[PDB]
Amino acid sequence: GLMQFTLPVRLCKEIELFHFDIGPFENMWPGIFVYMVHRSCGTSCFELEKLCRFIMSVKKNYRRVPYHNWKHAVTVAHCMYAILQNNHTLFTDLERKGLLIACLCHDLDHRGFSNSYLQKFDHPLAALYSTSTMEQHHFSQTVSILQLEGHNIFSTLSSSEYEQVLEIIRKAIIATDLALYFGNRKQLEEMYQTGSLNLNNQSHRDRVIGLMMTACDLCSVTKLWPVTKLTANDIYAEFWAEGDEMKKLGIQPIPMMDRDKKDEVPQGQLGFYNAVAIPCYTTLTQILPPTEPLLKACRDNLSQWEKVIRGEE
Ligand SMILES: Cc1nc(C)c2nc(CCc3nc(N4CCCC4)nn3C)nn2c1C
Ligand SMILES: [Mg+2]
Ligand SMILES: [Zn+2]
Repeated sequence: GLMQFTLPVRLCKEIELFHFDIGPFENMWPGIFVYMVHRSCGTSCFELEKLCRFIMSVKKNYRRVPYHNWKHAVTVAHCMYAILQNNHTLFTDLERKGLLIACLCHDLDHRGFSNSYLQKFDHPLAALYSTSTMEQHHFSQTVSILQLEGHNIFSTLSSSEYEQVLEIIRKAIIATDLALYFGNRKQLEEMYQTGSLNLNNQSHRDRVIGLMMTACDLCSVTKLWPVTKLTANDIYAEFWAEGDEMKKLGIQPIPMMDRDKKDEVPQGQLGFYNAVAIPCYTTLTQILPPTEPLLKACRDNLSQWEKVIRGEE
């Protein structure tokens, strides 16, 4: 009741910034997440006992893969926390509750392989879910954990509030399928520019929350250069293992996944920053101006990748 989570001073101040790194001490990540729910939502949003039991079951259903792991989950939630705290008055009580949970849960039981590899391997999940294969699985794992005894953090919601929060989480998690991002951003670009964009239109909120989910998901490109660069090593460690597996099925992987194109990594980052990251944070900054520090940070890491190509590192 009268129990606030607090953080040491450097974390208490830096967690409020977009570029915060949750650090290498795993055992502090649950408390960092609770701290963020408390300040973003309130000490009354969730019963502490249920929340803690929920957090630990979520942690236990993330696997020890190089990138799509528990650290990524808390990282993506911290970015959402930053967006929600800098746009306080734009979001409902249900959205605040639902979106940090969605971020923690958005990659549950990831195996380090893309939807494409699941479809080429012919994995059972690819028969159950023809599109956004892993993302329907992640939402499925979230509902499972919510239904374990002592884990219903939403137990105090009405029947219809419950259904609205699970529907926010489902759409938030689906939107993390980057195949969906391009069209979603295009539509938001056009609606913003013709001034049709309308935050009372629920289908418009849906798209804006979807672009926030892509922004939070890609936030490794918005960190200090040493964090960005070392995270890229984890990202490629998965993609190259996927490349190896593709070759094992008798298939040339795409260049992104072929460890024989290690030398081309700087140029692949440029493409990625130009085709995905920069457009993502641009459109987000237009729609929510106080998210601009993500665009500024993204542009700085693009310069760092340009510097790498030029031999300046
Ligand atoms: C946060 C984040 N999230 C995602 C999903 C992601 N994907 C990537 C790979 C980009 C990439 N590399 C290459 N190649 C490398 C050498 C040969 C081709 N092509 N492309 C497109 N970085 N990345 C980051 C940093
Ligand atoms: Mg994912
Ligand atoms: Zn993710």
